[PDB]
Amino acid sequence: QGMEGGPAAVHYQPASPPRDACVYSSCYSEENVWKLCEYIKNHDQYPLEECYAVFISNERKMIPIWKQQARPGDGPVIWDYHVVLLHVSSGGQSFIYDLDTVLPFPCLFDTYVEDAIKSDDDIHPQFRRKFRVICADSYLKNFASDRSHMKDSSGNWREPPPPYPCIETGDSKMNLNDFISMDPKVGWGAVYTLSEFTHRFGS
Ligand SMILES: [Mg+2]
Repeated sequence: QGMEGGPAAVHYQPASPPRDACVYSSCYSEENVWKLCEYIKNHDQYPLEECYAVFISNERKMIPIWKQQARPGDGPVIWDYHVVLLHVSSGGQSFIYDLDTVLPFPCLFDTYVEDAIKSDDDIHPQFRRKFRVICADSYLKNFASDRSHMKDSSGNWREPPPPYPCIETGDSKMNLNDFISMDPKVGWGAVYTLSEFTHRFGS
């Protein structure tokens, strides 16, 4: 028996609506997270400065993620990329908001990294996960997607689009690949290995 030695995380209140009430389209996690950022900005509970959009991917665009709703069970979904929201609460504890996880929404950072990401030590190195972390304000200011990656060569939708017009800015109509890329020479934010990501946001 031993004491943990503060309790702020025990009473943490979610920054999102309940999972069921969030804006959500399958296979558009970049936009689902953008909409979570917009919700937080427009409400009076938390500052966006405490929040980050997190792109997960790698050079070959094949990342395993466990505890995903698309594949109930103990196996992974292999995504090209996946996007989650990270909130660094004022007490210091980080929380992950993944609308596609079977884990709690939100989920303590350590449990998400241990159960959804898992160690990369026994994974063949080219499948290892990298993390592009963009402050939520910068994400809202700079992200743009014309959804052209979700249409085949005939213009047919690979998955049904979200029910609102494409997110664009004055600078761009499409820069999604600059967020999926894990090359630091591209895009916004910071690119981290798994160990760097856990060092920065873990407890
Ligand atoms: Mg202990």
